[PDB]
Amino acid sequence: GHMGQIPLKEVTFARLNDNVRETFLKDMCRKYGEVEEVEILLHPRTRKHLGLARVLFTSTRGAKETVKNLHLTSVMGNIIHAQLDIKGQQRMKYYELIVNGSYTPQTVPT
Repeated sequence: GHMGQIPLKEVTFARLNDNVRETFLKDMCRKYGEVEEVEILLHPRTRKHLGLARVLFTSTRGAKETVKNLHLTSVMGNIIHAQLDIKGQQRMKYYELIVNGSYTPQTVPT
């Protein structure tokens, strides 16, 4: 890939339906790229799904294609947000807004 200052291989998801956990994310992302790692973010005290996830791909092409196919796509009844993210910078902003701010998993501003 040529667009980033570093390779763009990691996707941040937000507003995931709380049934979309590690196995689902792997099952659905592997249709769009080679998946290396999946992580869902949980509330620090309740351990509940924040609707946030990280998916790391083998190539930048897999990450771009996942974003193209899944951004603004409805998956078990919720519209997903999916974008390339460097070092979880946007992911951790969403984490703070839900966990320590007034927002919820389905209302976090992206």
